Amino acid sequence: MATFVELSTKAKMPIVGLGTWKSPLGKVKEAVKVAIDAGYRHIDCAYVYQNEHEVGEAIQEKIQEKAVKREDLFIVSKLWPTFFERPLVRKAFEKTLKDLKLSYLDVYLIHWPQGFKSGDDLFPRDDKGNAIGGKATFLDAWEAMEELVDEGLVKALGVSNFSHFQIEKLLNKPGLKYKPVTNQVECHPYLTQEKLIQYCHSKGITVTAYSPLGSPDRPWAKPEDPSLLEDPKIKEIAAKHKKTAAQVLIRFHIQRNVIVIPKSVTPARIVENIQVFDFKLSDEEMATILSFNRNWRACNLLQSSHLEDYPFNAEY
Ligand SMILES: NC(=O)c1ccc[n+]([C@@H]2O[C@H](COP(=O)([O-])OP(=O)(O)OC[C@H]3O[C@@H](n4cnc5c(N)ncnc54)[C@H](OP(=O)(O)O)[C@@H]3O)[C@@H](O)[C@H]2O)c1
Ligand SMILES: O=C(O)COc1cc(Cl)ccc1C(=O)NCc1c(Br)cc(Br)cc1Br
Repeated sequence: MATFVELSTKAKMPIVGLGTWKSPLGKVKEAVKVAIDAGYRHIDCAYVYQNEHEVGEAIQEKIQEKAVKREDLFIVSKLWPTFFERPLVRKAFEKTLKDLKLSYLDVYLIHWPQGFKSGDDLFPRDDKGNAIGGKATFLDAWEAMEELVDEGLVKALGVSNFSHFQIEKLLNKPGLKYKPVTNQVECHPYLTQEKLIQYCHSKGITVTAYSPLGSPDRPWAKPEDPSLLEDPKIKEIAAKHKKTAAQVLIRFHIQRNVIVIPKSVTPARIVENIQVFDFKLSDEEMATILSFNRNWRACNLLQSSHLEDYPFNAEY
């Protein structure tokens, strides 16, 4: 259905994927089912979403009934930063893999570069809500994750919310076995990530755009916050193609060869979001969209700036 972006490992990563963050239990199973029916093959998951067990349900159902084969699915999950200590990496992964009911993952990502206090309290924080650091680093984590690849439990590794400084630190680590195949970051016309995408691509690293629609149901949304889907200039380009603004926002990444993972649990929208291979944004339209950059982050759950490898301070 979707076209593909070739990874450094020669694996083919479907350029549109289904997001699952905040997809509720009792909706996410049906969401995944609808998505596979609509041609989605790439599903973006995480330990921290606490819904992997229902995603696994849906995947197994579709495989059994022959709607799809495992080899054609592309499943991604993520290691949460309270599990950067070596033995916890394995255990967190195992729970993810067991929840998803799979024999391997296509990509396993470091979810966030900063280590938090180790353990099963996922959001350790002080009274004021600032995150509590842990000693284990993302390099400690990467070491344990490389084993998973050695064992064939994960086909490739990647990173998420890394600046070019953290990737350089990864790439320059002596004794590295495996390199990251993607860096999953917020990306949309208000945060176009030009310098980061350029850097990543120069190093044979793809980019995966999260929150492409500006994540409109984030509860921390203040009414003065910019709304991509309601943006007049975005809607103007959509109208020109008789498409929706969401479709334009998704197609934007495709034309930059950037993988994109819109989240939805609404069947019509899930279908809508992958109907993006029958129109093309013009060079001028792409240029206009690129000019919307505000360096605005929707997903800045911060209060971790005080810890060492904070990614959002750097220029890119
Ligand atoms: N690695 C990371 O740190 C990180 C951070 C954030 C997100 N992510 C990943 O990226 C995915 C996508 O980002 P996101 O979930 O933050 O937000 P998003 O995909 O930008 O937007 C999701 C919201 O948009 C709505 N929506 C979806 N399609 C729509 C359409 N065609 N028209 C109007 N509204 C539509 C959804 O509503 P309904 O669901 O009610 O249909 C939902 O409220 C996540 O699910 C997650 O897998 C990763
Ligand atoms: O990754 C996501 O989909 C959204 O983020 C989260 C979702 C859950 Cl259910 C729990 C935690 C997070 C989260 O904070 N993830 C990463 C993160 C981001 Br995005 C931004 C900042 Br600032 C810090 C962190 Br940690």
